Amino acid sequence: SPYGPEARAELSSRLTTLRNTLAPATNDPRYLQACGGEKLNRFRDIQCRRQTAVRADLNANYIQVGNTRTIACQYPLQSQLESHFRMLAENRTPVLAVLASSSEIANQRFGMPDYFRQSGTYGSITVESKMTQQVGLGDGIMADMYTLTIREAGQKTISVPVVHVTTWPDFGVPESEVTKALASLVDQTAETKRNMYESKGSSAVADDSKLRPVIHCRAGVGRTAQLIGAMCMNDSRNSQLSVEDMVSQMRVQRNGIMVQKDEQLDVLIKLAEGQGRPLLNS
Repeated sequence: SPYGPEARAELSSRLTTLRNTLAPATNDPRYLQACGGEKLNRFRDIQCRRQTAVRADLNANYIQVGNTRTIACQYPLQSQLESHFRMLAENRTPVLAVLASSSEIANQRFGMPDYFRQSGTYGSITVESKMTQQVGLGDGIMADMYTLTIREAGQKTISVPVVHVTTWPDFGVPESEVTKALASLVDQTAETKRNMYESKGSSAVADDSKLRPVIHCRAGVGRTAQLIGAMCMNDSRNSQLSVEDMVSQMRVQRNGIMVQKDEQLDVLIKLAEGQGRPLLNS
């Protein structure tokens, strides 16, 4: 009953009503708008909340679900790489979680540049990528990890840990287990780099806008929201936080598309069932 079809139906009903309310109007004052015709959104109907946008250059949003603070964004366009790299550096990014598969990134048709697996120069910014470890997430799913070194003249050189899931598991208990393992890997990697900034007295630890893990799949609303929800349940502070809560917070702070597919909500429902966590608010 607490995780049966009736509870699922009421949860879906509330999340659907919220998506309709968050549906972007033409030149919606709630959502970021492109300038001069420059392509801001990788997808037309997947836009960026203006209250929580990290930069006017990017489709990226500050998101805090419960006590978990992250940044959810789309895979940066080619014209956004310099501003994207500037976001990661100014953020002191403790971990960059790339959820696009190696097969999708390599496909030129999708326009997802390979910006974290190779050296390059983008504007006045120079990037160097070095591959570190490989962490198995279970079910044959491997996570390639990289140390991303961002350099800009006059700017502090920033290293950003990267967790890249090369392939995605099939629906079911493989996906919820892999998502559970990925959330632990992203939390651990972030906690190590954040502690490093803390041992050096970095003022970024006192800024709520900085030191936030950055997560993106392709549009930043599917696997990204699935991972962000798995991470707030992994956080000990977020107890009794319902699935209605975290999906509502993810959608009010980015767009009503967060958790786009039933399969992705299904993963959250199953993880919450594993914790005895409520789905609905009383």
